[PDB]
Amino acid sequence: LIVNVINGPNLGRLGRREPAVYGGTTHDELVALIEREAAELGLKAVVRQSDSEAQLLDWIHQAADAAEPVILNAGGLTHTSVALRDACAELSAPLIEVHISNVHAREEFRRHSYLSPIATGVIVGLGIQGYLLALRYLAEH
Amino acid sequence: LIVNVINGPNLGRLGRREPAVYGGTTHDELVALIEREAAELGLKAVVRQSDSEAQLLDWIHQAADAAEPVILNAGGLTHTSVALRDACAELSAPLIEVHISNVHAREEFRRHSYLSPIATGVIVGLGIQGYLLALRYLAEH
Amino acid sequence: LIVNVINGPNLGRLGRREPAVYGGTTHDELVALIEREAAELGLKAVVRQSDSEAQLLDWIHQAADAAEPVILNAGGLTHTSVALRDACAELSAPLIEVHISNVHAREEFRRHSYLSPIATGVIVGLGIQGYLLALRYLAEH
Amino acid sequence: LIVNVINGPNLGRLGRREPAVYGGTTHDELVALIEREAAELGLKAVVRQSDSEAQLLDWIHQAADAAEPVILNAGGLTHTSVALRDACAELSAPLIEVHISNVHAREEFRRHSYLSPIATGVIVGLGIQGYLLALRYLAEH
Amino acid sequence: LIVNVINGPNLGRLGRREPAVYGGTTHDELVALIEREAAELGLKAVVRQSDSEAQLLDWIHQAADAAEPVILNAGGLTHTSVALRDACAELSAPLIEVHISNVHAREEFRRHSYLSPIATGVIVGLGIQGYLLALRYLAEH
Amino acid sequence: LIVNVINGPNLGRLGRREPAVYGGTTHDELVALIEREAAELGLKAVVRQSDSEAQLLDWIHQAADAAEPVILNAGGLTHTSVALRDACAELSAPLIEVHISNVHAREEFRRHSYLSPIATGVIVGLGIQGYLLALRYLAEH
Amino acid sequence: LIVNVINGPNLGRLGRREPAVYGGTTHDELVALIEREAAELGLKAVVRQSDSEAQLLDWIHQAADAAEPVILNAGGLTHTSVALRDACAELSAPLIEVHISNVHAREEFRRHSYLSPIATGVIVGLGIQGYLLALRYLAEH
Amino acid sequence: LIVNVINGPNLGRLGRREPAVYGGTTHDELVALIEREAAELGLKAVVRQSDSEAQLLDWIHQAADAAEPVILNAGGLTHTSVALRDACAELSAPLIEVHISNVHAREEFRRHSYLSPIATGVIVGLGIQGYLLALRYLAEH
Amino acid sequence: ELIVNVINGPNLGRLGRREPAVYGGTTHDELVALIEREAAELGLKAVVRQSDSEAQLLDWIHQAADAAEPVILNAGGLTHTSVALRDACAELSAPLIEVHISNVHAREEFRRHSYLSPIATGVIVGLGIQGYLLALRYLAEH
Amino acid sequence: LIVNVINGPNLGRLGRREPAVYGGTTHDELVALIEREAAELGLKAVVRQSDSEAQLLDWIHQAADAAEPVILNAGGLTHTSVALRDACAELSAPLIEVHISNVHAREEFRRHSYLSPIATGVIVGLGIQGYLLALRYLAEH
Amino acid sequence: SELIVNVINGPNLGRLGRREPAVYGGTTHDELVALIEREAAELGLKAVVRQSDSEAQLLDWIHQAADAAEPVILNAGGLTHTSVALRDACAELSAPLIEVHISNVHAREEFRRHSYLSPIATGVIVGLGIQGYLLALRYLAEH
Amino acid sequence: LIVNVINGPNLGRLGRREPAVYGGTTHDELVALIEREAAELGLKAVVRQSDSEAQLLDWIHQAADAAEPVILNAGGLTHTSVALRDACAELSAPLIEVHISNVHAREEFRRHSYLSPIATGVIVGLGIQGYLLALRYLAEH
Ligand SMILES: O=C(CCC1=C[C@@](O)(C(=O)O)C[C@@H](O)C1=O)Nc1ccccc1
Ligand SMILES: O=C(CCC1=C[C@@](O)(C(=O)O)C[C@@H](O)C1=O)Nc1ccccc1
Ligand SMILES: O=C(CCC1=C[C@@](O)(C(=O)O)C[C@@H](O)C1=O)Nc1ccccc1
Ligand SMILES: O=C(CCC1=C[C@@](O)(C(=O)O)C[C@@H](O)C1=O)Nc1ccccc1
Ligand SMILES: O=C(CCC1=C[C@@](O)(C(=O)O)C[C@@H](O)C1=O)Nc1ccccc1
Ligand SMILES: O=C(CCC1=C[C@@](O)(C(=O)O)C[C@@H](O)C1=O)Nc1ccccc1
Ligand SMILES: O=C(CCC1=C[C@@](O)(C(=O)O)C[C@@H](O)C1=O)Nc1ccccc1
Ligand SMILES: O=C(CCC1=C[C@@](O)(C(=O)O)C[C@@H](O)C1=O)Nc1ccccc1
Ligand SMILES: O=C(CCC1=C[C@@](O)(C(=O)O)C[C@@H](O)C1=O)Nc1ccccc1
Ligand SMILES: O=C(CCC1=C[C@@](O)(C(=O)O)C[C@@H](O)C1=O)Nc1ccccc1
Ligand SMILES: O=C(CCC1=C[C@@](O)(C(=O)O)C[C@@H](O)C1=O)Nc1ccccc1
Ligand SMILES: O=C(CCC1=C[C@@](O)(C(=O)O)C[C@@H](O)C1=O)Nc1ccccc1
Repeated sequence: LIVNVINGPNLGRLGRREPAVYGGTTHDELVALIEREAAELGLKAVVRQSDSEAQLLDWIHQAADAAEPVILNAGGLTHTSVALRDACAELSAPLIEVHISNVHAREEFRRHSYLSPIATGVIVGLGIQGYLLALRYLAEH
Repeated sequence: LIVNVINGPNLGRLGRREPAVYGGTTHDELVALIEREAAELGLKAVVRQSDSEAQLLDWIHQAADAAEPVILNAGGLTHTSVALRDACAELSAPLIEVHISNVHAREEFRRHSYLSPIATGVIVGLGIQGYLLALRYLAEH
Repeated sequence: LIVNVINGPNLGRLGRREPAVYGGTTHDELVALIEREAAELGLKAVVRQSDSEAQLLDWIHQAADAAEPVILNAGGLTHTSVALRDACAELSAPLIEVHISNVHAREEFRRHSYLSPIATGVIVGLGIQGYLLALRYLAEH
Repeated sequence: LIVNVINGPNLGRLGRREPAVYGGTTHDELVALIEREAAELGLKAVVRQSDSEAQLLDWIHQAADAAEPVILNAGGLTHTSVALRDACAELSAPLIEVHISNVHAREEFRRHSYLSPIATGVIVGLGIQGYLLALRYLAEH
Repeated sequence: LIVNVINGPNLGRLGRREPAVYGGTTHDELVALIEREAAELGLKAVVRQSDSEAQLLDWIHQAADAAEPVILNAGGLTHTSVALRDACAELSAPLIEVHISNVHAREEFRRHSYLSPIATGVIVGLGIQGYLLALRYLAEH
Repeated sequence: LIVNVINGPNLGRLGRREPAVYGGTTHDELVALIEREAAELGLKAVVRQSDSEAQLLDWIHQAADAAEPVILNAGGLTHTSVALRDACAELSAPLIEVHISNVHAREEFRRHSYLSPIATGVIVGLGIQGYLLALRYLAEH
Repeated sequence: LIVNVINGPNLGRLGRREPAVYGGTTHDELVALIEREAAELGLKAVVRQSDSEAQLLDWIHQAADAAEPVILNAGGLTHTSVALRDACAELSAPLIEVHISNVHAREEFRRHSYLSPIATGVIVGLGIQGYLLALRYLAEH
Repeated sequence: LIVNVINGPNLGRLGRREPAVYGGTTHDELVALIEREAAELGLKAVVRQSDSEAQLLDWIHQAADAAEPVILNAGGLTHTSVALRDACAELSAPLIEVHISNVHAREEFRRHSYLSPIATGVIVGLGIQGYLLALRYLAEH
Repeated sequence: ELIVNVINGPNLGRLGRREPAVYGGTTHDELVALIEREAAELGLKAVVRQSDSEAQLLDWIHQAADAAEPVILNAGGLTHTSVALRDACAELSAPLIEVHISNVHAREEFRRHSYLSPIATGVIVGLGIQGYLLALRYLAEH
Repeated sequence: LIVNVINGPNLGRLGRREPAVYGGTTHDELVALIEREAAELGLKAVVRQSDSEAQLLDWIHQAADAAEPVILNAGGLTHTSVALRDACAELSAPLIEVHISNVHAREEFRRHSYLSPIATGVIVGLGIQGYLLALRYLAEH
Repeated sequence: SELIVNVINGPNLGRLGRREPAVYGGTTHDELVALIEREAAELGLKAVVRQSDSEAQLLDWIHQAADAAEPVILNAGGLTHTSVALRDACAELSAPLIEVHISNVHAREEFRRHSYLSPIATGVIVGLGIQGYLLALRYLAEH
Repeated sequence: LIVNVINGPNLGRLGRREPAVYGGTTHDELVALIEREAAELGLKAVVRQSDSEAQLLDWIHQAADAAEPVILNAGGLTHTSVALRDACAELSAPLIEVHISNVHAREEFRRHSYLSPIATGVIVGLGIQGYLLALRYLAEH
């Protein structure tokens, strides 16, 4: 029972870098927390990260083809990519948009998401735990 | 830990009314779902609903005086009330903003919240499960 | 067949106060006129005024729960209250928004209404006669 | 005791065309309904329609010179024509602006009217009955 | 030198109607004043007025073909007509845009002209004398 | 298949005037080109041009009643006329909006069209060949 | 003689809460200070506070009936309440708007007041002292 | 009749500099042209120029105390100076605003003037002849 | 000559088999064949390429600039977002035709601004897959 | 303590000019009212006025070097001068911004001030007494 | 021939270094004059450094640079965001015009992010402190 | 001290292409100038260009890990990429944004940069010398 967790640009540097903004949990550690949560919930999680929009697009395409759910933290592309929104709008299974930081407590431009209108829902500002909460929503359909 | 769940105007009519927009769970069923989850999590939850902004402020003021966290669905007041923002800004414990519907998939005016900048985080679009995921975040502190 | 006529804040002071803006008809006179008109049309009118948004909401919920039509002059809340729009949006019977003054010949902020998009129709600037015309529309459906 | 009902562009196609938006009553049927109501009220109704802004302006100039009340559904020109607004501004008798459809539940651009600020009042969204309610107002004023 | 003076919608009613706004001089009186001033300057003035945009465009098309200058008071069309701008932009002889009233001392929407950017110049607010002053400019070159 | 090609204000002057902006083809030459291409395609084209909005609306009403497609270059009316949009919105056959010039390489105001949202599609900047391409689209339905 | 000082929502928590933003003076201490100052000026101060818009409207109605001056710190309602502005607009005696904090040094949204254009004057950012200065104004008229 | 012609910053360098924007006529030449024109009209013209806003305000103050008309080319201050507008608003004799260039055919910012709303009228884009047309207007009143 | 490059941007490799209600039922392969058939009618050669990679798109645009060949471009979502793509297209000396399969003016407001239109020779919107074939015929004649 | 009261352009004309807008007190009389009120408070007031922005800046620099507070009515520069704002931001002692008129009951452009965000506070609409109230604030520090 | 370059500083810059030294540095206007004169000597230029709080004085300096056909390095301080008159005087310059801001005007209030001068300037240097003037001088010395 | 000079999309085509916009110096020639100049300064420059946003992010991540300064000409990404801004914001060493062209003398959209607010400084419009000037800044910190 497969859920894709997909992280966009720069997020490979979590924890190690920008800890005051995005937390101390590294990308490897987050993969381990997601896999733990997934197991408890009876799901298989697949965690991917890329700085390449083309790569991200390809993973979304695969998830639309497999009709699998997607938890997506698109990084800066959240606020800028129509191409990413159009790939995501193809998904039939739920799409949960996640932001680690509270985008509403930062610069104004971070308060607009291209993904939110086509997502099932959005979790913002709850740190790493956002991913884990999103998983639990998907376990409940 | 004591967690205050507070619902704003009209939300007493959940499930019985507007089920296409806000779900089929009644307010009474919500309260019991929340108590069930709080028990599992080892928290105590107190859920309250009012159509009166003054009553909402009073509950916020009490959570402020007790340093207790708040999970708040302010209903229409999310987009309109600076008084409620200012009450909420005094809270020292976490404040989680919850919207049952995906306010990003509705009218443009719903895409702006006065609470998000001062909230710890926001959960939108995940139905009644939003309140349960918020509790789970507060349990992990 | 019952029609609810609901007046929002300050409108208890009609006639006696601000006559150059909202006319020289008092709220007591307006109730008697409306009852008179309702009698001739074979309707029953229940006319209620409050300065409290919560009380205005409760009256709207009652019309919703009764599937009775509403003629609403929300006063200042017309331009500010999403909570009120949301309660009115749940009405299954007609809603006619009424403004005594011509809100388009005043400050630009009075030219936007949260109610209009969700109302059946709107009558503006015809004085107290707007309520009587709204009745007659309801009498024919 | 003579009232001019002026319909702007495309409105000769009412009923037989675009029923879902502007209703199933044809322009002929509308003229007949207006004349019947005028008879009931003790008024004479002169109902004219034109696709030409120049012809509409001439009819407005004529009502200005005759000191006759006007009920105007200007159609598209409502949102676009300063010239029509300036012609209306010299009317000494009342001007009632009428829209069949609820212009506030349609494209954002329909929510601005060059006419409303200079009108005695405005009726929107009440269908064809809006002309009949405008007539009744004029009969009582 | 043949100079065309062209007046747009409603200006056939100058002097008689709206004199607090556009002065007390009538359109027949204006023609006379312009003709007299033209004789003094050694020009011939042709003065026309129409409420019909198509008619105004035909007059502009004729001045374009004859390479004759235009003094234009487009009335409300100043703020609204791209088609009139496009016809005026063809003129090879000078175009002088004239407003009797001071459009900057009125509604905000009067402060934008589609004609000013393509005109040789603009005269506003100087009453009927604007036309006479434009004529003298055109005599000088 | 009958196809109506409708040109709006000023476009009677194609080619002999403003050749740098709208090309060297005259209106008479355009009709001939269009007729010869419709002949090759197995279609009959009726080409009409008018500076009068009322006249344009009449031809659009006719195409609606006849269920015939329209290729429309509305000229300046593109950017200004809601009445023209509303008449076009009733067409049941395809509507193709054509602009000879590239309206996106010119003033900011030419970048918005009231017609594009209700057209089947739009061709901009391809010169007179744009009418002939529109014709080929209609030949393939 | 009587001056009405009215404090809006959350201001009962002055002093003991948010001392960095609104000062260390409690609402009880403020009442005492105003009452003493007023008495030294030969005035009698009545100091009110409520979290309920409706109660605030009721106090302003009574000050309008009594033709007494009002010093009003509306809190969050300053930026949001048209109903309050409308009640305040009928006051015949002076209306002084007071803000303890400098609203122009905080979020952009606090730089707009619905009250300031209908107030006699406004004092901002002078702390608790603003209410005492407002009293001294009223003592001079 | 004494008329003051006042030129603002940089205009001492007219004619010699920026001749492609503001013409070839020098400030010395412009003074002699204005003096010759004024003799012809039976007026006295006093022509002054300064780069100093304080000095232009002092001249406007003198024309206010003396109730003398002003022809003002404020140059860049037209778009920026509220202090200059406020001095000019005090003038009881006419105020004619002049721009040598067509400010509507240049950058967007030159299309708003602080002076135009408090001016008697405005003349734009007719080069130096603007000052002469304004003199002639004042000779007539 | 008359070699023309048809370039499709992101997600457009999934034409026809996916989102048929918004972009039509013609597949990318089918579209390549239709354009080739049309190209043979017109006496020109069409090269059709597609990529989800902005850098790849830019490379194809550079190659067209260097070869002074015209381009028919459907940039997909990048139409609305990429200044880099606009700047590469602005170097083109031969014509550039912007094509959208859907009618972008009947959709979300953000789709009604293109960064490419001001620098394109022209734009065809809303005419389905036939927009590419119409752009080819324009190019065959100028 | 030395307090500096600084008046900006045109305020040397107070009283004698524009009486209905800025009151009937002359600048000479304002200076004596201030000096007297300062004595009473045991302060020394220095009151100065200039139409020259460079002069106001010099006075502000001098207060910065002396660590003296300033009461500033900048007149038109309030809404326009970033240089004045930056000079004022250098002040370590309090800065009180004063407007005689209620700038929020006038043109929209006067509702924005460059000074308010850097001033300690602001007093608007209380006439000449606003300076006296500012002085009293400064007496209490 | 020793090329003359005019360095013109607008309002409040005579108080450089009074505050906010993290935004504007701790170097004073007179110390700046000396650093610029020295760098200019090294480059073979002659720097004329002038400062005024009077817009009319700044226009008069710009008028002289226009008549002399001399390059200008301009830090107009607050008038950058407000003065059309200053822009229109600068538009008349035939030699290069380099706009300099000591602070990073894009890291501060939004109203600082618009300059009336940048469109008419040869180019603009921002956020590089006082070194911005010296870099402007070096650009002028090369081209 | 190693300095990274990173050029974004299409800049590999400098000099040979678009010379009227970005100069006659090729990218190879620019690499030449920079390496030399850096050596003169006692620095070592590593100059890289790519059309791939993911490749540019990788080079930024490397400079962030190495604590090395960055001279960045992002090309069109300057106006569009929040992902690039976020990668840059992590740099601890100085970041200098360079534009060869004067972006303020072009289209309005080029006047906004996502990089400038997080950069140390920005050099624009100085052609290729802007890179050399930036190196000289970094030689000094
Ligand atoms: O660049 C980023 C992530 C950017 C980013 C993330 C968010 O989605 C979020 O809160 O998760 C909000 C959104 O506005 C945003 O752009 N991270 C990074 C950069 C360098 C080093 C370490 C981490
Ligand atoms: O009025 C409301 C809720 C209003 C509301 C809720 C949200 O916070 C949310 O999605 O939870 C979104 C927000 O924009 C909003 O205004 N509910 C109701 C009304 C009538 C009958 C039954 C229920
Ligand atoms: O405050 C009000 C009504 C306010 C009000 C009414 C309108 O709906 C309308 O035209 O009916 C327009 C709307 O913009 C508005 O806010 N009335 C009042 C106040 C004091 C004393 C006496 C009467
Ligand atoms: O074109 C129109 C009416 C247009 C119209 C009318 C309104 O005033 C109204 O609600 O009555 C709202 C206003 O926004 C508008 O433009 N009707 C039509 C068109 C084709 C066929 C049949 C009928
Ligand atoms: O309708 C009009 C003139 C309209 C008009 C004129 C102006 O060009 C000008 O000031 O000359 C300003 C412009 O904003 C405007 O719209 N006049 C009219 C109407 C009824 C009766 C008598 C006269
Ligand atoms: O006035 C016009 C056409 C104007 C026009 C046409 C467009 O639809 C187009 O590109 O076809 C774009 C649109 O913005 C516009 O308004 N032509 C003309 C005027 C005078 C003399 C000769 C010809
Ligand atoms: O909520 C408020 C006051 C709010 C408020 C006050 C102001 O009028 C002012 O400066 O006096 C400015 C205005 O923008 C604002 O909204 N106070 C509070 C909240 C929680 C705990 C303790 C005190
Ligand atoms: O600086 C200016 C004139 C400024 C100016 C003039 C206008 O009022 C007008 O057209 O008369 C339009 C207005 O927008 C503007 O700012 N002139 C100058 C500058 C340098 C050398 C020689 C002459
Ligand atoms: O993502 C896209 C194309 C996106 C796109 C194309 C358009 O240029 C156009 O109408 O051709 C309009 C434009 O606004 C847009 O972004 N297609 C896709 C996505 C998933 C599966 C199958 C196809
Ligand atoms: O020009 C002015 C003052 C202008 C002015 C004053 C205010 O600071 C204030 O209310 O005190 C509000 C602010 O908006 C403004 O511009 N006065 C004047 C002019 C001519 C003759 C006599 C007096
Ligand atoms: O007034 C100023 C500098 C003004 C200023 C400087 C900038 O040009 C720059 O970064 O160089 C950016 C620009 O936004 C700005 O206004 N300084 C000051 C004021 C008072 C006391 C001491 C120093
Ligand atoms: O595409 C670009 C650079 C684009 C670009 C550069 C700038 O940063 C700058 O001024 O250096 C300004 C910025 O607005 C921008 O987008 N160059 C190119 C394109 C094709 C062929 C040859 C060269």
